Amino acid sequence: DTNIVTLTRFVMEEGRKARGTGEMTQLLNSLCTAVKAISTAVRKAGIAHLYGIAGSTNVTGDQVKKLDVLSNDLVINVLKSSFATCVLVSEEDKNAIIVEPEKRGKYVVCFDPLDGSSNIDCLVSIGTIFGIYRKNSTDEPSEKDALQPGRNLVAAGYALYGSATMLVLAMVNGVNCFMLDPAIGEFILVDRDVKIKKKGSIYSINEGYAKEFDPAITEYIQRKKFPPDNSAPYGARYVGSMVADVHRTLVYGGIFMYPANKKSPKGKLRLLYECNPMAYVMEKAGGLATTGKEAVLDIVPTDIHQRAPIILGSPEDVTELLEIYQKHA
Ligand SMILES: O=P(O)(O)OC[C@H]1O[C@](O)(CO)[C@@H](O)[C@@H]1O
Ligand SMILES: [Mg+2]
Ligand SMILES: [Tl+]
Ligand SMILES: [Tl+]
Ligand SMILES: [Tl+]
Ligand SMILES: [Tl+]
Repeated sequence: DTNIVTLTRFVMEEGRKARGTGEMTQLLNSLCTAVKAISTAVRKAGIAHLYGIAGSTNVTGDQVKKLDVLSNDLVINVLKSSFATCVLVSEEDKNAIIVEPEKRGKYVVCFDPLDGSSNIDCLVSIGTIFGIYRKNSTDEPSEKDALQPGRNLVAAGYALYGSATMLVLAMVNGVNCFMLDPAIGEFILVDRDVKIKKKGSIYSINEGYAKEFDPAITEYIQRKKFPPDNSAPYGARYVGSMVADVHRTLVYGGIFMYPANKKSPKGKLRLLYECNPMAYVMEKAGGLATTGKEAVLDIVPTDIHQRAPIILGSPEDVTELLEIYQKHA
């Protein structure tokens, strides 16, 4: 009751040995504030008339929902005022943001201020996704600072605005979940050092693209429905919000897929602020994340809005699909 283990404390205590400036704690503290404000807005969006659109095609293309504008604004201002960042990349901005000299810190943050657009109006779970890099150049901060492989990630995670609000945070030693206590406006640790199961029993994909699927994906789904060894067929789940589907994959095991298809060679999801953060999380929890041909975290991007196919979850499920891709190649 009286010794509340918050995100702040846990992080602080974490690297109490790896000393450091602590701008990471400032950074994460800042992010938490934006997440709380988004959570509150989302929980009353129909009352606050925050459903519907802002109107406009996003980066490569996307409608802008009002909550999208709001959430983007919040995350950018808090990151800026944290004094811990120098370059910001957001799904909503064509170019990377360069923070003014007086507020610069050493971290680069890629984020999705609000992911799961198609699910906003029907009240399904939506979320916020982020990845944080240390700046490694020495020259003036620039968009190039964001074009790093996910492998260089120092911290990544997401806020899930589901039946409860959860902040899932991955760093070099592992994954931990923090749940928002709406009463005191704190993120409290509820799951420590989370590890994904080796094999799950759920598969998650939009089968409405069956006509555009590659034969590897096709064969894999067929094997989930009609197991060659007479084992029970997998259950299917597709919430439609990547944060919800991936979070369930994390805690129940199984696999999540947004693969390349006949119309999308690089898939749909964005590498920098959608695929890489989730890959990292998944990798720190003992899972895998591939395009079907290579590790997502090993891709060196050339576009901050670059797309990538992604398959992730329990290692033995992901490895089974990879085997099918390797067979078809
Ligand atoms: O409607 P589709 O093509 O299945 O897209 C769903 C995906 O799109 C997203 O909203 C991101 O654009 C993800 O949250 C979700 O995984
Ligand atoms: Mg978005
Ligand atoms: Tl968007
Ligand atoms: Tl959105
Ligand atoms: Tl996307
Ligand atoms: Tl997007």
